[PDB]
Parts: sequence; C-alpha cells; structure tokens
Amino acid sequence: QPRQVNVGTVIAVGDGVARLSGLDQVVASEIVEFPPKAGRNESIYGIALNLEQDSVAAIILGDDETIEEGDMVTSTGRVISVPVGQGLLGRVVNPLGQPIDGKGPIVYEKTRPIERIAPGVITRKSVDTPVQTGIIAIDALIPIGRGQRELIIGDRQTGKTAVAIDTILNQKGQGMVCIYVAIGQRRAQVAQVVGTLERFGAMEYTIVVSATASESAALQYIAPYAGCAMGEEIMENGVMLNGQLVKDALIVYDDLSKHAVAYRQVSLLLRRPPGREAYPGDVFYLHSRLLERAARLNEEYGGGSLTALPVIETQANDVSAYIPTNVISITDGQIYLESDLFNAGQRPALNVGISVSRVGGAAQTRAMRAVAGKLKGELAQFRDLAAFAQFASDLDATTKAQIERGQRLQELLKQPQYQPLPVEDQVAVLYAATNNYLDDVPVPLITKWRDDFLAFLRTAHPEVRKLIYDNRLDRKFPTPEVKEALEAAIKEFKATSN
Amino acid sequence: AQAEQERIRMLSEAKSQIADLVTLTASRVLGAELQARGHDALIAESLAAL
Amino acid sequence: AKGVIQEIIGVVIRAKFPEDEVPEIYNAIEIPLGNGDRLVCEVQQQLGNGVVKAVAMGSTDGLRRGLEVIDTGRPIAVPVGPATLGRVFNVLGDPIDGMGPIGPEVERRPIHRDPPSFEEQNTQAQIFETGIKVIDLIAPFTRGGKTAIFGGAGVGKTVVIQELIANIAKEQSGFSVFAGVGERSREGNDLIHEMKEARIDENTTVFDKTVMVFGQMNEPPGARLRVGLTALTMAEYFRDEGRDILLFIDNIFRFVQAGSEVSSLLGRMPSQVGYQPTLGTEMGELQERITSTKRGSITSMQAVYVPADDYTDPAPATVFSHLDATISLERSIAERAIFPAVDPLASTSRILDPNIVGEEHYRVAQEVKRVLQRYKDLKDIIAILGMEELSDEDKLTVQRARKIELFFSQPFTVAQQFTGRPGKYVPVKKTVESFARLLNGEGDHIPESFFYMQGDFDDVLAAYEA
Amino acid sequence: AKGVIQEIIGVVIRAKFPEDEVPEIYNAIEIPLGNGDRLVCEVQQQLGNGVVKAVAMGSTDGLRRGLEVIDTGRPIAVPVGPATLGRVFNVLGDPIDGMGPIGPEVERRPIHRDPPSFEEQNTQAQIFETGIKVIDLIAPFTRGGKTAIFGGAGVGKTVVIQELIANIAKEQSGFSVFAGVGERSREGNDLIHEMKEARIDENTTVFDKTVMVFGQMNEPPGARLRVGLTALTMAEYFRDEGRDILLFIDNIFRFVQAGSEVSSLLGRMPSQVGYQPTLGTEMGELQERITSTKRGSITSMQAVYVPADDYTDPAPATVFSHLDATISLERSIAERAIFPAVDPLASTSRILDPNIVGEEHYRVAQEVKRVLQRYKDLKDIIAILGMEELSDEDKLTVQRARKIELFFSQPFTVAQQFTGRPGKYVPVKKTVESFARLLNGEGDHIPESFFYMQGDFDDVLAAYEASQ
Amino acid sequence: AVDASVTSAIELSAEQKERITRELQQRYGDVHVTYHVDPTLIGGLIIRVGDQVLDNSLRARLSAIQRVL
Ligand SMILES: Nc1ncnc2c1ncn2[C@@H]1O[C@H](COP(=O)(O)OP(=O)(O)OP(=O)(O)O)[C@@H](O)[C@H]1O
Ligand SMILES: Nc1ncnc2c1ncn2[C@@H]1O[C@H](COP(=O)(O)OP(=O)(O)O)[C@@H](O)[C@H]1O
Ligand SMILES: Nc1ncnc2c1ncn2[C@@H]1O[C@H](COP(=O)(O)OP(=O)(O)O)[C@@H](O)[C@H]1O
Ligand SMILES: [Mg+2]
Ligand SMILES: [Mg+2]
Repeated sequence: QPRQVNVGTVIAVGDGVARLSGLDQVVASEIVEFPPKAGRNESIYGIALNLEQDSVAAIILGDDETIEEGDMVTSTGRVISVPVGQGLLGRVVNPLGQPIDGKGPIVYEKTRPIERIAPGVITRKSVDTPVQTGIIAIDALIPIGRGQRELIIGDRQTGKTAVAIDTILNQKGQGMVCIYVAIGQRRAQVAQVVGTLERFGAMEYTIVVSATASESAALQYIAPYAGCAMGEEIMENGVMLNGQLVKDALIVYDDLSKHAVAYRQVSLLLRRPPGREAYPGDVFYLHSRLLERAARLNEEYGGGSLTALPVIETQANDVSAYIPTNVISITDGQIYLESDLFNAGQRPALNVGISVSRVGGAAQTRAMRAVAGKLKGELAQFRDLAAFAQFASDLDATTKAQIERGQRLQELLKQPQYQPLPVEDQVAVLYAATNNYLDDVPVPLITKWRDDFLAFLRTAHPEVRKLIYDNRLDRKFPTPEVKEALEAAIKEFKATSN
Repeated sequence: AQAEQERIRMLSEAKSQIADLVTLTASRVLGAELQARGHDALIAESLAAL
Repeated sequence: AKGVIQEIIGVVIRAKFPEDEVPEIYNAIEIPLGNGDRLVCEVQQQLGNGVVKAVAMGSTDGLRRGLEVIDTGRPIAVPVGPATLGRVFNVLGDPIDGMGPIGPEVERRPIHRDPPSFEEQNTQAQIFETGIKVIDLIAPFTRGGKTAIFGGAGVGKTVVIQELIANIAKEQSGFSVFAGVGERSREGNDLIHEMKEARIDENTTVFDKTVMVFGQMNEPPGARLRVGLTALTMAEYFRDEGRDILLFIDNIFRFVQAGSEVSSLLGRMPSQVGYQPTLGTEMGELQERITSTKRGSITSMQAVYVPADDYTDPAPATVFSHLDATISLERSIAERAIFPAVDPLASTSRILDPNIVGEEHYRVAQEVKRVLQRYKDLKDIIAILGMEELSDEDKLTVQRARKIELFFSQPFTVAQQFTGRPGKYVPVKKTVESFARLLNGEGDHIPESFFYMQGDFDDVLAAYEA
Repeated sequence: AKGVIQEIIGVVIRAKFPEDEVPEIYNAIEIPLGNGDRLVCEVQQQLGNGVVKAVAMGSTDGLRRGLEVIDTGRPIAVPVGPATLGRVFNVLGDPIDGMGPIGPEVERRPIHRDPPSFEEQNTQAQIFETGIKVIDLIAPFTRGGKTAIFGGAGVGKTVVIQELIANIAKEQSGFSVFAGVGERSREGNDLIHEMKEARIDENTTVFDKTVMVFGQMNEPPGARLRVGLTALTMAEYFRDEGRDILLFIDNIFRFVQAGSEVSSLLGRMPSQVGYQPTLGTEMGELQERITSTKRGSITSMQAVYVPADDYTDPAPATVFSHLDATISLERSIAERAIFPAVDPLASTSRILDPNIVGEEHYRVAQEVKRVLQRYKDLKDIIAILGMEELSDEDKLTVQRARKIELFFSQPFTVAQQFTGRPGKYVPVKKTVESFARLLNGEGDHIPESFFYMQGDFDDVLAAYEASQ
Repeated sequence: AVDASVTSAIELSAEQKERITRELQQRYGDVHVTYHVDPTLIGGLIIRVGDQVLDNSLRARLSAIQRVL
C-alpha cells in the first residue's frame, strides 16, 4: 500500500534541535521520523515545535549526533503518544514507553496520546476519599485526597523523594496504582528508587517513567506528560490490581524544576523569547497543562481519580523563585520541607506552619477529622509560643502547658523512613496524645512510647485496631464501643509499661 | 505471582525473538531472491506506478 | 476576510491577510478545525503588510502553516442577556456546562468596551450590605467600589467570595458574575458549582441567579487574560439595564501573571522584574469598567494571592492602586479556627468614616480596633509574665478583646462542608448593635467559646442561657 | 573533507565544507597550521551550506580565514588500555610526559560514548573508609558511588583531595584515574606527580597505576570542555573489564565554565547567570558516564568550585543532584582554622542509613547534626545577648557543639606544612566511638581548645592529661 | 517539482535511468535526478520529487515487522 508522505530536508542540526526546511502540511506537535540511513539502523524521532515560515525547528527525542545536514525526514501524521494499559504495571519505561529495565517488551493494546486537554469542567467531583500517605504529619495536618495536586517543595536534600516513595509504598492494599516519573534524575538514582520499591513489593502496582539527565531535553520535556497519560487511562478505564478493578492513580513528578529547566533548554535552543529567570513565556502554561489533568471524575464519567504529587527543589529555600511560585499557584496544596527542621530531628522535616492542603478535612477519614483538629490547634499555639519555650524561664503553667503539649505532638510526628502507619494506627496514637493520656511521658521518649504502643496494639489487641478501622467513616467517630476498648487499651499499656 | 509474571515475560521474550528472527532470516531469503532473478520490471513498474 | 497561517510558535500565531482586509487590533481570528469546532485567536499586533500576530486561546497542537483563518471583524463576542444567567462559560463565551449551546437570538457584545466617562461617575458612596460581621464592621464593602481579599494559602479567600455570592444572592435580590481568572478546575468547577447548586432559594437556586466565566489554568495565557473582560461584559449588560450587580474576580494575581506571560510570548521588552510593560494599563482597562454609574453599578470583590508576605509584588501593588477597601486574611488567625480569618487591624476601607456608614458605626468600629491593638500588646505580656491578673483594668480589656476576636468568626452556609454548622447571616445594623452591646458590658459574665461561631449577640445570649 | 575556514570567533571556528562531505556533529576537524603540527577542532553544530561550527581546543590566535580544514571523519579518539597506565595525556589523548607516543596498536576509543543503560546500573553500596573524621561520620563515602567536595576558593578542596589520594590510593585493588580540569598546573599536577611517584604500594608507585589527563586552566575553553570526557574514556575501559577504578575529577565547575564560554562564543542564548542553555544536558552527558555498572565499579570523588561562596549558582546546583555523598566547605569555618572545613549540616550522604553504615554510626551522626543544628539556631542569641541567657541544657549543648566543631578538625599528612602537627588517620570505627563518647558527656570537663587538630578521643584525653 | 531523487539497491539501470529521467516529467517539468545505492536497502522504490516520497520495499517489510511485533 504505497502512499505519498510529505518529507523535508534537515538544513541545520545543533544541540538537539534540527531545522527541517520544507515540511508543509505538518501539524504543530507531530513526530518527525528521520528514517534510518547508512551508519544508523534505527529511527530518531523528533517533535516539531516551531512551525516557522520556510523552516520547521524540531527537537529531537534522542541523540542528535547521528542526524546530519541534508538528511531526510518523514512527517508521520501521528501526534506523540505512548503505550498504556495493564502491561505497564511494574515496568520501567522511557517517556516514549520503550522499556528500559530489560525485562521484555511492553504488552499493550491501546496508546493514549500525551498532551491531552484536562478531563473536563463538570466531569469532576469533590475530593472525598483520602490518600493515606502513611506519614502522621501529612495524613493529619496536610491531608492529601484522591484527585488533589499536592506539591512537595523543599531544599536540595530534605526528604522530598523520601516522602513521595513512602506515599507510594503505603498504597499496598489501598487500590491505588502509583506512577513515579523521574525527570532529569540520574540513572543510578532511579535505580535506587526502583530497588527500594521492589524490596517492599511496591513494584506490582507502580509504573516508572524515567527521563534521566543524559537523555535529551526533548525526552525530559515529554517525561511527565507520558506517565500522566498512563494515570489518565488508569483513572478512566482502570487496570486489574489484586483481582479488583482499580480506577485510582497516583503520579509523582520526581522534579518539576528539572522539567522546567529542560523546557527552558529546548526553548532557548529554539530561540524563543526568554522570560523571567530566562524561562520561556509559557512555562506556567506547561505546568498547568500537566497538573490540571489530575482530577477526581464524577460517577457519570467513571468515578476514577488521578492524584498528582509534584516535587520541586528550591535554591536556598527561595520559595519566591519563578517555577516554585508557578507550581505553588497551580497546585491545591503545598508540603514545605526544610533542612533546618530536617537536621533538628524532625525527620519528615515538614514545615506545618506554612504547608497547606486546601482540600483539608474532606480528604480525611472521619476518625482523622475528629482527632486531628485538636492536634492542629495545639501545634499552632505552640508555634506561636516559640521563644518562651527556649529561654524564657518566668512562665506560668499556662504558656508552659502549651509548650509541653506542643513538644509532645511534635515529637509524635517524628517518624522513621520506610515505616508507614495505617489510618487506624495514626487515629489511635493521636487519640492517645490529644486526650491527655500521654502528658506524663517525658519529651525524648515519645517516639519510643509511640512505637511500643503500636507494637502492643499489633500484638496485645488486634481487635481494637479492627474496631477502629471498621468505623473510621462514621460521623461521630468516638463511639462508646470505640471509646471503650481503646481507652482501655491505652490504660493497660500505661500501667503495664513504665 | 512473580514466577508467573516471569513466565509470561519469558514468553514475550521468545515471541519477540522468533518474530525478529523470522525477519532476520527473511532478509537473507529476499536478498538471495533479488540476487539471482533481480531482472524484474515490476520494480520499475512500481516506480512509475505512483 | 480570509488569510493564511504563517508561523505557529507555541500559543502565538502569525497569520497573513489581504492587504486591504487586515483584522483590527483585538479582532477574533477563528481558525476552523475539522468537525466544526474552531480555534478563536485574538489579534494582538498588526505588523508588516497584512500580517497579524495573535494569541491562541487554545491548544494549537493541530494546526498547519497554511490553514485558512476567518476574521470575525469584531472583538470576541460574548452572549449577554437573561440567557447567560445561570450558565458556565469560558473566555470565548461558549458554555462549558453540560447544558445546550446559547441560541443565536441572544445578543452578543464585544469583549472590549470603553469604561464609563468621568461625567457618568456616581460619587455618592453608600455601604453594601455584606452579611459577614468582620467585613461589615471593620472593612465596609462599597457599592460600585473595588474590594480585595488579600492573603496567602489556606486563608479563605475563595470561600469568603463564595459566601459573599451566596449571602447576597439569598438575603438580598442580587445577581452576580464570577470571573475565574486562572481558575483551578478542582476549586472553581466542582466546588463552586456544587456549593452554589446546594445554596437554595425558594424553588430557585443560587447557581441559577449567577453567571460564571472560567478561564482555567490549563488554558493558554490569552484565555486567562481575557476571561476577566468576558465576565465584565456579562456584568456590564445587567448594569446597563439598571440592576445593581456584584462582580467577583478570583485571584487577579493570576490575571497579572497571564498578562506577563502574554507579553513575554509576544516579544515585548520585559518591565521591572520581567513583568509586562503594559501592566498598569492592562489592569486599568479591567478595573475602570467596574464603577458606579448613574443608571447602575458593578460592585467588585477581587481575591489577591500575595506570595509569602510580599506586598511589593506587582499584582498586589497594582490592585492596591485600584482599590477602595482592603481585606487582609492571615494564616495565624485561620489556624485558630477563626475561619472568616480577616485581620481586624490591617483591614482598611475608605467607606469607614462617620459620614457614610454613620456615627454609631464609625464609633463602634473604631473602638474594637483600639481594644484589639491593646490586646496585641497584652496577649504577649500575659504570655511572658505568667500572670493574667497583674492588670488594673487591662485584664478586663484583654477579656473583652478575646471575646471580640472569637466573635468575628461566623458560620458560613458555603462552609457547612467543613464544619457542619448552618450558615448565619448578620445584617450590618445587627453587627454594630452586637458590638456596641459587647463594648457596653453585656459581653461580660459569659465565658469564651460562647462567642465562637454565632451570628448575633442575641444568638450568643441564647446559647449562654441554654 | 577539505573545508575552508569562514569565520574565527574566539575558539569557535566556522568552516565550510563540500555539500556532500560535511562532518558529523562531533567529528574532529584539523587545521594544518603549518610547522608539521595541527590544530584539532571538534564540531558542535552543522550550519547551512556545508557550514559547521567547531570548537578550537587550542591556541587558534595565529590562523587566518580561508585556511584549509581537514575532516578526519571520526570523533576525537583517545588511547585506552594498560598502555595508558602511568602516563599523562592531553585532552586529545596525546601524551605530554617525556615518554614516547602511544603506538598505533593501542585501541583508540571515541570520547563521546553513550552512558550505561538503566539495566547496567549497580545499586550495591557500602562505606568507603577515608580516615577523615568529618567525612567518615557525617557524609560517609560509598565504594562505587559518586561524591563531590563543594567549596569556595580559599577553602580546602584540593588539600582534601590530596589527603584522600594519599590515604586510599595505596590500597587500590585496581587502577585509578585523575582529571584536574581547569586546575592550577602548579598544585593540580606536577606536585601531585611528586607524591604519586613518591608513594610506593608494592615495587610499583601509585603513579604506575594511574592514568592522568589535565587540560589545566592555562588551556583554552575547548580543552577544559572535553578533558573530562577524555578522562572518562580512559577510565571506562578499565571499568568495563572489571577493574575497580578510583576517579578523581578536579573542579567539575571548570568543565561547566568552559562549556559556558564555548556556548557564549557559539551564539547560543545565555541561561540564568550567563550560563549555557544546555547546562543540564552537558552536565548529564558528563556525569552519567561516571557510574559503577555491573561489570565494574568506579569510586568517583569530584571537587566543585562555587563562584565565590555562592551555592545557588547553576553549576553546583546541577552538580548536587548527580551525587551519592555531598560535602560542603564553608569559608567561615576555614577562616576559623578548622581547616577540613566540612559543614556537617550542609553535608549529607545516601549511605548514612543504619542498615548500611551501622546503627551506632547512624545514631551518632544524627545526634551530631541535631546538636550542630541547636547551635545554629542559638547562634544569634549567643552573638548579641550572650551565653548566659540560655537554659542549662541549651548551654551544655552549645558547649558540646563548639567542642564538636573543633573536633572535626584533623591534621593531614599532606597539610603538615601548614599545621606542624603530623597527619592522623582516624578509622571510621574510632571516629564513631570518639563522637559517641563526646556526646555521652565524657570530655565535658576538657576545655574546647584541646579538641583542635587531634585524632580520636584518646588523643584528646592524652593531651588533656599531659596538660593536667 | 524539481530536485528529484531515486535510490535503489541495484544501481546502474542504464536506459532505465534515462527512462526514469524522461518519465519523471509527468508532474510540472524538468527534474534533476540523483541515484544512490544504500546496500542495506533490500529493494528500490524510493522516488522523491519536491517534498513527497514513495517507498514500499523496505517499508512493506517494515509494516510486516510492525504487524508481527
Ligand atoms: N525519615 C526520613 N525521611 C526522609 N529522609 C530521611 C529520613 N531519615 C533519613 N533520611 C535520609 O534523608 C535523605 C532524604 O533525601 P531524599 O533521598 O529523600 O531526597 P531529597 O531530600 O528530596 O533530595 P534529592 O533527591 O534532590 O537529593 C536521604 O538520605 C534519606 O536517606
Ligand atoms: N468557614 C470557612 N471559611 C473559609 N475557609 C474555611 C472555612 N472552613 C474551613 N476553611 C478552610 O479553607 C479552605 C479553602 O481555602 P480557599 O479559601 O478555597 O483558598 P485560599 O487558601 O486561596 O483562601 C478549606 O478547604 C478549609 O481548609
Ligand atoms: N588539613 C589542613 N590543615 C591546614 N590547612 C589546610 C588544610 N587543608 C586545607 N588547608 C588550607 O587550605 C589552603 C589550600 O586550599 P585548596 O585545597 O587549594 O583549595 P582550592 O583548591 O579551592 O584553592 C591552604 O592554604 C591551607 O592553609
Ligand atoms: Mg530526589
Ligand atoms: Mg482560591
């Protein structure tokens, strides 16, 4: 079936950007082929971004060192698209979807296109179901709901990737298909992430879409939109996980600052006019395109959801930079991680004083909503009372009482790595803390008290854990059946231990 | 579960291997087919066909 | 009136027309796609010989370098009438709700209009009945005047605007236009539609009495830039009919950001810290059509997201240049569950003078501010000294100030999701009466937490006696 | 082949070639230059009409327009093999030591090779003992993992690298490769030759097991821009055949700076602070080849220069994500004569995890960071008001923090000229024991002056006892 | 319309080359043909004129491998 295909000649190839001369009737985001020639047995695709007059400057998805001036290019009518479906679960792929873990070809039957309009206006629904991160601070004070965009913003090394990976790990039996998109991340670091996920068996519901540092800026540019397409298909059609049809997806953009840097590179190489901090004009548009596709569809449109967890690193905690402010404005919440808190022992290192979750209580179980209000208020009061704790010695036991209780709660939030706590665990611990059952415990021993109380709760009384978990959704969580046999367990642990 | 997943991965590897080898041997077949009886106007007919 | 596309660089399209049929500066371009759907692009610059540079207002992922372009002759025309009431539109005036399209019989008007002349300005200024105690008392809300909710995140700006729409639609008979400038789809679409389809009149819904124009954040910068003018046209229709109208603009900060993006993409030289050269005039074109004409008045309530606490940032600065009243939201107040988290101090208004609101309103509103400024200097003393009682009468002043601070909170009907409390509306006369009675001494002999979420002082007394 | 020079912009030479014989993107074109010696330029961009833009990688300040350019047709190929051991090379792979040239039979490999695939990455990691207290405790090095020392100008990056080489380059169990890019030709090399030929592992010097490529600062931008890749090509051959490689690259920042200068001459639009738009891509192309794969391991140990004391500069900012262990050298600490100068709070490591480095090591390091943090928080309080307004426990933690700061100081064998004290090799176990004892309360009575330039805690106790 | 190109595995078609040159005048007029060998190409159907091409000799095989895989 021979057919005419429009072609053009490469007239200038530079730092991953090729000028293609005559490619009339080419669409503004096509895939241009660069068919194989002598010395190159494969085809190097490219995205035709700049449709200028008598010249089409196309970025190259691969190494351009094999592309030579005068080479031929065929304008494939297809837009950029990736393979999507059930077969990707547990596979590391590049943004084009070609597997890179060397475990065999990706089995698929549908190829959703990346760069899709957002799901809709009236097609969404209010975020209600929680995303149990497994971290007490996030799950209690900055909750994340299914279909919410929650930014994880911090310094160069504070625990952003650790927080995201713990979130991914905690979705073991929660009917979530996590997606980890690595953008500009070094290959061995993505290997470390994949090893961590495989060690905890979290790679049976996870898709890794990696565009590492050496890979061309074009591949990193489409790195989050791929993977976002996979999450879109998971929320719209669903994939079979543990024998249950899961229509909830969680997508983690390892570093959107690196994505913005890649887009800046490909824009400056295309000679597009710069903007603030030398970024192109439509970088907010880029990130809003990416992050508005994460939604919680209503029952008419399937009822699925796609939760996004963008990650951004700030230079010297400069939140007011261009990309950090763009994505702070875009997202429905922020998780600020600070190095000062990280070194001070606050191991999650969240800055609760400024971190915000605009979904708020709606993204929590009714038990968490009923238990965490007192926590949030007491922590806010303690944060207001800062200097007095640390060297004012002339305080009554009214200021000092709040100082003590706030220190109790802050030590309670100190959590190790790779040890997520299910919802009933956090409910029980926060119930113990906020009902004055923990007051007599000294400050440094509270982490051990929490760990020991959990061990006692796994072993001594699993029935109370089951009882908490069964009725965590009722409007009035502290039911007398639950208040009894939970306060009783707390008293038993208090008397038996110490 | 992982044993079955690796079994189907091995099946996919074998299917890719045999599918690729079919073409890699068809390369020899078609090359030799065009080598001896390569005097066919069909090619030129296809060039003029458009 | 047909040309061709020359260049497509991102969301900026360069199209060549015949020499004598060049589109005007802000004309629509309307690139036609296959299935009858189209791509309306707004011209921005006439350059060269028949070449026009236009902003996409759409994807531009499906276009070639030879597609015909259908100049419309006029600017982006938007439906206006009774038929645009109770619907949801995008920047181009096309409905984005599930209902059917707007019929041709509905009048269309150009998005770009001149503001009222200096003669038409109505200098008579009178308070606009809000319903929220802290807004009605500390920062009274002008009729036909601009007000801005300032604050960072989790401060309550969008929810406060939502409450304003619901209250003024229910208790008053007031229409409203909502301009979702750079609108989050989660927030704007299915939390505004849902909680205004729940706020209900008698056989009528608040959603049915309001217009909503959502230029969402996923749309290109041009759509976010001109959605404000779309909403202004919608409101200006009703203003011309004589009805008092209440326009709402969500995060005019995002309007400024969209303007900056458009200017950067258009090749204009950057101004100040990379922002557009035409910043003040772009804001003026929008903010000067909102004014009190003799026939009618568009009253506006804008939300402004201040990054960190930077009021020197261009968007808050330009808004402040264009404001009448200022409402400042603080995260510290909100985290203490005083959810209408207005800061009494640092929340100003030019209406708060004895002549306009009244002598009693001015007196009772200036007392609270003083009382509270005293507490800001004594909250902290009672913290350090460990001694609440070491105060001759400042212990009474502190108690009264704490009662007042707890009293500013108010259960919102649109916040029934968050707290599950019915929404209480408090007229301004009731607000001044309640705070005057509290300052008189009736507020004493009632412990704290009875002023927490109550409408009137009468509601506080009823809660106390029960 | 047989092109002509069109333009000469700095070290960026524009050359026109026949339409059907244009060089590829990274081919090496040569100007004859007369006198029997040639100038090897590396192509960077293929312009229109067989026009290409090439980076001179040489003096290029005596050559005219219209000069003949010869296209070699292959990228810059450099020798690899055991023949490169104990030799010193240019960016071009031409030896610059007195010994003879590398014979044709030695394999030549291109310097522009694809990095190892994801499947080839080696995740295995274990502590690499260095003998330096602050490095071994706060940011333990990984065997086969990338680490870099960040610091300004006066702080001790090069002295740290030299002590590190003197410590670990004797028990190599393999070869090593050194790459002082844009470094001083005084200390960067010809003073490291002296110590690498003075050290004798076993009948063979450390130099005899070392490949060495310089491209020192004196060189023009192209040499500094491609010397890193030349050194990586030298090291990759030994990695691929299973030999464990120690890789020392100096001031990766001069690699980035040479890239910036070349990009400015190339007509690219500057990104951020005058830097090249292709900063991240060049950085990744260099650094993804620095990886320990399944076949063999490379224990890279880089140095990075931060413009002045700026740590938010784009070059170190891009470096930070390309590492397993980060070390930050502060000007303020060095000015206090705490010369190892590593900031414990700004220094981290991936293998500072109780499963890998040990539970006691992890506990001690985390406590030594918590205590260090407390002091940084109370720094201003101490600065203006004074030490007496702090609580008793805050006062104790401040004094312990100052003792810890003084205790990270360590004399080095290579730094014996500055501090007269002899060098001290402190094993990681002794470091952990010493800091655990210091935190436990032992040594509280000792004045802080006795923790300065000592080995393990036993040396501090001995000094105090000798002082009575 | 101009700057034609016809590449095939077996070059030296003699008169056929001239026949191609004279028969490529079907669209518009004169063309400048250039011939290549490209040994990896098993069969020759590539003809380019202006900004269009036609080839289904390696590409019928390419469609086959896309089908099977
Ligand atoms: N409870 C904890 N939470 C997070 N990180 C922890 C915790 N305990 C120890 N760490 C260590 O802190 C560091 C956290 O950095 P992580 O690898 O998560 O990436 P990051 O801080 O986002 O930065 P980057 O990926 O840019 O280096 C890691 O060394 C992790 O081992
Ligand atoms: N009565 C209330 N009024 C306002 N905000 C409230 C109220 N109750 C709770 N909130 C909090 O405000 C959040 C909404 O913040 P919103 O005003 O939409 O955005 P912004 O942070 O821009 O002000 C809710 O999700 C909840 O966390
Ligand atoms: N262990 C040490 N003892 C004493 N001085 C040191 C030590 N390490 C570094 N220095 C000081 O650092 C200076 C050299 O720093 P150097 O390593 O050259 O940094 P850079 O390479 O960034 O210039 C010397 O003058 C020396 O005084
Ligand atoms: Mg990370
Ligand atoms: Mg809002």
